[PDB]
Amino acid sequence: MRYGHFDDAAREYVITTPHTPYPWINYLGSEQFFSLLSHQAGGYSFYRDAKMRRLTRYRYNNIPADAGGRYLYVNDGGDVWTPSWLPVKADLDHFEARHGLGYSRITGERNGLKVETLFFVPLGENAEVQKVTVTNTSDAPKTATLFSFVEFCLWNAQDDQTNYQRNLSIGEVEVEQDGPHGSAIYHKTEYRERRDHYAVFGVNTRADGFDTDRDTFVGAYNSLGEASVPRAGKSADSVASGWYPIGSHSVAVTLQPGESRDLVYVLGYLENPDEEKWADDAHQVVNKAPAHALLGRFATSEQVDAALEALNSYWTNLLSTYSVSSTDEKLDRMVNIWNQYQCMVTFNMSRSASFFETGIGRGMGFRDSNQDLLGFVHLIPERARERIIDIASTQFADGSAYHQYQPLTKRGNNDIGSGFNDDPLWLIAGVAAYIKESGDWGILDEPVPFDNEPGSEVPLFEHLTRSFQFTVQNRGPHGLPLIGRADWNDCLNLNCFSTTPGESFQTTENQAGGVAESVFIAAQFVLYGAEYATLAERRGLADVATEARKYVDEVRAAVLEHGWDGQWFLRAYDYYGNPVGTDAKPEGKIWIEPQGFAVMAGIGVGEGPDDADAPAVKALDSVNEMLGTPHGLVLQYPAYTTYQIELGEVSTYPPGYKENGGIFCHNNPWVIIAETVVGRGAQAFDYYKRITPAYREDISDTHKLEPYVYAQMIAGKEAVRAGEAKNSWLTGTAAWNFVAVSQYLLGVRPDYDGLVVDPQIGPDVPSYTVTRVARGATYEITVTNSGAPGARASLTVDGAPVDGRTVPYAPAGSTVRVEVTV
Amino acid sequence: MRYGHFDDAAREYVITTPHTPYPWINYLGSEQFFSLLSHQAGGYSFYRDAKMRRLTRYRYNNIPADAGGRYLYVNDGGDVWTPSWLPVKADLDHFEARHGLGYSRITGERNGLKVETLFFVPLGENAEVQKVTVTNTSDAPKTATLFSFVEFCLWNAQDDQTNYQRNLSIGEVEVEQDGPHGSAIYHKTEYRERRDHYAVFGVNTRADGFDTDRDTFVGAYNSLGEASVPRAGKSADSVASGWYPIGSHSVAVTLQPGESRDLVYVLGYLENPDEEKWADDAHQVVNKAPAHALLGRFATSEQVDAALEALNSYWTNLLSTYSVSSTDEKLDRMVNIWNQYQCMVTFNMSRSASFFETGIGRGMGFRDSNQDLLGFVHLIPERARERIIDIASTQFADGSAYHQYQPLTKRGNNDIGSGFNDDPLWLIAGVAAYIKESGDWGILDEPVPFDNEPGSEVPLFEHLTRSFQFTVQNRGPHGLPLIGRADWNDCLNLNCFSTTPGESFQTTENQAGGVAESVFIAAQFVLYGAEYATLAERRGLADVATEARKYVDEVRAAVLEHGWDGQWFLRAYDYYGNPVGTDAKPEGKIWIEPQGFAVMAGIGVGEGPDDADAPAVKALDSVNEMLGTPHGLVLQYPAYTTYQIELGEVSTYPPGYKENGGIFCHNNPWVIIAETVVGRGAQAFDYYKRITPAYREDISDTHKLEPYVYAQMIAGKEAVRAGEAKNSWLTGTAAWNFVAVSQYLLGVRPDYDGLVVDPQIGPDVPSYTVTRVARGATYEITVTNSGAPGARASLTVDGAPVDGRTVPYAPAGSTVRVEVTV
Ligand SMILES: OC[C@H]1O[C@@H](O)[C@H](O)[C@@H](O)[C@@H]1O
Ligand SMILES: OC[C@H]1O[C@@H](O)[C@H](O)[C@@H](O)[C@@H]1O
Repeated sequence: MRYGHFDDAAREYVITTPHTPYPWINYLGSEQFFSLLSHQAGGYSFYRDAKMRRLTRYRYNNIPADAGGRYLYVNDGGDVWTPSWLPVKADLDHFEARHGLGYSRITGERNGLKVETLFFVPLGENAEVQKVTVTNTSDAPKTATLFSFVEFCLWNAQDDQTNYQRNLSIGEVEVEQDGPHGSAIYHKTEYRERRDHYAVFGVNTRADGFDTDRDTFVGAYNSLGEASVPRAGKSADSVASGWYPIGSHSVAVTLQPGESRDLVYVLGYLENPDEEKWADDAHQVVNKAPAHALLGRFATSEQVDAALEALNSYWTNLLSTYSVSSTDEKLDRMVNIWNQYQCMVTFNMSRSASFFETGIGRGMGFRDSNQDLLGFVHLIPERARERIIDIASTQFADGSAYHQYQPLTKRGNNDIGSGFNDDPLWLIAGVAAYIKESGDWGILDEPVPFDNEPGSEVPLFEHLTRSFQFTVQNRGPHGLPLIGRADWNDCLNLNCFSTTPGESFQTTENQAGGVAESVFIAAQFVLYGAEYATLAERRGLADVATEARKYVDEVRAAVLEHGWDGQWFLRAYDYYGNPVGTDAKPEGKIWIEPQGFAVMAGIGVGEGPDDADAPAVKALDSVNEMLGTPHGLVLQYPAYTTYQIELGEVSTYPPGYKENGGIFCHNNPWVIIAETVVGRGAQAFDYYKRITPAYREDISDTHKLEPYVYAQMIAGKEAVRAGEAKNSWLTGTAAWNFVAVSQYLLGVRPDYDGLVVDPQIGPDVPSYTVTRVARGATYEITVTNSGAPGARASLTVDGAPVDGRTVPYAPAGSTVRVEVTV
Repeated sequence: MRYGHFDDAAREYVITTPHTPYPWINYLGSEQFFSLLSHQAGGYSFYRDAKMRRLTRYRYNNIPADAGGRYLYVNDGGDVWTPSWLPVKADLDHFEARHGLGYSRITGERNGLKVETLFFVPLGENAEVQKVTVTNTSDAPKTATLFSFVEFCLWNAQDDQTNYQRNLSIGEVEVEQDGPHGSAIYHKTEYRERRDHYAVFGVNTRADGFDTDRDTFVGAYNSLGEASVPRAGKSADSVASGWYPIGSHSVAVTLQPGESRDLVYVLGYLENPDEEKWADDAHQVVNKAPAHALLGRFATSEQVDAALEALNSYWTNLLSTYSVSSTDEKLDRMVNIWNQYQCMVTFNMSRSASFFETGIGRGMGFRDSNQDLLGFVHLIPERARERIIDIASTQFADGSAYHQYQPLTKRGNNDIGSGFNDDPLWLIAGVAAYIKESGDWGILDEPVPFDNEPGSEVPLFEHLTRSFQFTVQNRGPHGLPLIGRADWNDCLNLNCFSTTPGESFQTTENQAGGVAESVFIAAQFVLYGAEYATLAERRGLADVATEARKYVDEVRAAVLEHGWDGQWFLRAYDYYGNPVGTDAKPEGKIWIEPQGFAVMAGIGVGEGPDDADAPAVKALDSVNEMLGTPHGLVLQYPAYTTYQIELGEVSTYPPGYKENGGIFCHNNPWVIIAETVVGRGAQAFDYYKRITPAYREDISDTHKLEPYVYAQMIAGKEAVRAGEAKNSWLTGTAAWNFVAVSQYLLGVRPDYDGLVVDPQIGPDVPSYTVTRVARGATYEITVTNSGAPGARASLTVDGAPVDGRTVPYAPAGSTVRVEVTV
């Protein structure tokens, strides 16, 4: 069952019904202002920080879901309906929602009146613009009144939802019916005090009426679907004083058959210099200069169209760096559009706000943002550069770091815990990926502070040495890295032993002592420790590099000597020194993380894919057999059926969900990459298809969430809801799958001095061409792939055969034609 | 004007329409299990802690408000309606909601079927019981199917509302259609791990069907008012797996004309010893022993009725300590029932959970629980004693204390601030009130630790000396106590100077240095410092006592010399030594707190009510003129119209609301008491009536909130919403108003060595009789009041005239009859 389809030419997903399995959203904005917009106009907007500067209010777990957003009530001769269907739910003759890149169009038609709304955040603007087109599709004149509606949030989302004892008395607004370009409403709660910002909601026409008080607009005992004002046919011109401020304007229109009318609405975030906050000496009236300027830039449809066109050009440019043309339109669709679009979203949102993440406790994750860089560096390297600096600035002198930082202030916090020992290494991963992509070796010289300490700056490279040394100086009795709070797996807390209900394992105090070690961090250290060594060598630090490689060899040696269970890699050693993830236990016999990451590091790789005796092959074979399901690879097997106190949060989840038997998509690409490493491209591509959006669209009724983006987890084989996803959009799954498909499956990956072309995708993709812009040059890579296992590519460049699979970077401005034969 | 009426004989408030200005609630329970229940069945229940053990989910700021609670969908031939009106909102032939003491009855009738529901929490039980009576009021036999409904909360309310990324995968339940006494549903989320508790929702009959998944019961795209299952007329027998667990049973009923049937539903909280949690070896089935037992205790209507009568006898007994019979039934109503009922609620709830306080951040405030004791000690002295010990156990060795403590752990925390210099003295206030009431001097010897520290125990009296000494050693340049973070007024933050938005003035770090002083703490010290001295004198500490009264003398002198502005007392001195609350400033000229408290402490009192030269009189006259309004006395005048950086949070509220010009009811009783001290009983009684429920019932459309309980704040004179209240139920206004009316207006107040009878209520109550049980004896106080200004009483006890107004305590079991002439 499907509820829409992909429109590749328009780079949009077309949702053809309001009746989807779950609200399907799009993200508007790619700079500092963002909007979560569902196919039913639901959601909210915020500036830089979803917790601290949320413009509008949204209710998670509402009944029904997603009943609240940007609505346009249409009163046609007494009949009231909304084109987004919800909240009124009046029968519509036609409905369609198109989610595009940075914009969405939602159209609803009922009884001869069609209303189309274009939603988007213009480039360079901290605002959400709506271009509404009302068309009389009947054969007779029509007169209707349109009521816009948005519910404001009191900036601090957390305060908004919990501190009514105070905030029900602070709501303040200003009303400007006769502004320079039309009518506008100003939400200025706390502007009288510490806030130098306010929100504006206006329309490019002089409104017939307005409303700023929710209770008056909606009416007592009524839901948004039964709003009194629209039903009455006229605004109540309410002026709020506390309680719930809203933005609403009414506009009556008369249209002859076939005639249409445009209306442009703007929801904007404005700021004023402290000395320019007030229009009056008494400091009672807000200075509207920036608001009047904003409304002026979108006073006409022509201005809107120009901005939309600029946005389209912006995306065409971003997507011009990596593209592919093959015989698989689902693959191409993901690689050329959707996976890259999603990587921009994760780069901006981290794991903070979606229709699952509430935009409160989570900011920008240290681990999360570093990994997102992996799939974002080719898009806008200059912004990836700044992000690296912001991230490394929240790192501590000893190498450890804040697990996340507040988006608004860029300062780290422990709101979701601290002491995650896998964090430090991810910084090296990010910098390495960035340097391979840009060749910007100078970034290593950038002065970077520790915990934003003015005057504590040291070269970025020094930060990497702190990260590297942290792991070296924190290994257990087996020579494996100590796990600490937890490694990549947030629920593997071996230093917890909590018996206190309700207290988060993520933040709860941990027990000192013990010998808990992580096999995953060991693999992570081997993989990224090598990159550090390489970076140190290029920097002229020969001894440091030599030393670094010694440690790397020691750790990998430990994995093979103390991290092997027999047919797969061990997961870790608990607080007691006992093995975790061994066949010796009845549950949690094999964990996926080390299997994929150890092989990615090259640990246990043998003669070839046919070497059934190489550890890597045995491990991946165990992964296939024990963790495989038609929906992807489950985290571990069997899932824990009883609380295992020495393991922490993991066993608290019912079997088959999240970290306990759920398909945690984020780690699937590691197995995909591992498979290409051992030379089994066919299997790697297989795993890729099981979890990729375009391939799962045909089972939308099972996946349930957005069919155009990856989700964090799909219920596993042990779950009653097997195959059903949760936590869509914000997940490292996007960055990692893009790395997997673009760099390992399609095989085009940037290295320090050359571009590697190493296809390993199997026989399902026999021929394809990748256009890759790297270091200012364009590489047209034509591939003829037999897909034979173990078969590696041979190259020919500009007519002449070359040695190996690394094409040294050609000078900027050139076009290199690489002919690849696998 | 009115939406119901008081029913004194039944001790209930009868709401005669579902269309009230705002949801009006009642609190069920008085021990460890509590329920918030609106007149539309909205609300939720929790065990001991509203944040960590919430059984059911409730949405604050929902659209519409209060859409969610204990519903019973009646399907009669396809027509579906709910007796609580919401959420279906079907036209009812009859509707009524009676809120009583620890129970409520909601009745709705539609098309021949009347459904009455009795809600209550039985004594000694951790459960909410519903006794439903369905009656066929037609002349023909009828049939219908009733669907019960309750939405579970995942215990941790904070996590429930924000951590969906995790909790949408942990919801777990168990269904038992064929139990020992009927059908039962079990909500056992996280019982699998650290929780030793689960909830049960059962009915005393074998249900036809059930539902545990919200989405299935309600249906996609539907609100609770459009629930699919009830409309279909058949349960879907859903078994939840994550998402949203609910409790619902379908019961088919058949009734002959005039016939009725009872159904008993139970929502219970159960715990099992760790070693008896499971019924199976595999640990997958919860041990239902305690649940079965509970359900058995409420399997019949007879058991419910017996429990209700025990509850009634319980309240009759509690209300037998202080009673009054006068010519004013509104006064009697408040004194005899409602004010005392509310004091029991505030004692249990503090300021944690109401339809305004969200039951998340606020626990049990030090200052709040000490003041609540003032109006609760006569009800259950043993519990008051226990509360004092728990409270003082969260005090630090230097006198200061945790501003509040978590109800479940009784451990302090800084979640809402710390370092409020008025907190310490409230401990003395609470103990003094308890000693005077009980005569239990032994409590002073009770060993109490500091911050719950093992081995730190010292006698409770020492705790009081630490409080007393903290103020003496923390005075500023004028000899007035330093204010610190703030005094009683949480918004007077003189050491804040915050320019950073979002940051709560309550938690933000204050600046060191400065000489900020509080005139309020000065008056508080003079008042309770004297009480401390008396306690010391009784313990034989002439040394300690003598010095103590000297300090009181010094501070008293300081107030008159440095805290007098000319026509009223100064409020404070800011960080730079600048006066606050002076006529020299344009705004915030006079603040109410010091006026009432200074006079209560006897500061500035002269020759009588007409001594125009007395500071106390000048101050009170100023209060009347500048702060008086028909709805009570505003905190200060005029309100601040611009942000005063050096004053903290106070000026951030728009004029007329909360601490900035609002009527903060809590401090009105201080002026009421002050007026009785000065001898102006008529004016004191006037103020009492302006803010008291029974007197404001006639303007319910203006007060908006519950007409039977005090609220924290009523919009003041400068607010466009003047007269409208917010934050009902949970406020110290209840305890202080009871003190004022019972001890100073009516004049019956316990003293250390006797019961003082000092009426001072004015001419509006010419005669009344108070029945007071004190120290085991019953005092029948017959008062003949002239109400003459300044006129105070002369007493005759048991046919023998006496001198003064203090009747020494008669032996227990006695009945003394005191004739009072005023
Ligand atoms: O933290 C609790 C405090 O919050 C402040 O915002 C309010 O003005 C006070 O009335 C309240 O006591
Ligand atoms: O702090 C966020 C973490 O919360 C845990 O409960 C979840 O299992 C993790 O997947 C998540 O990363």
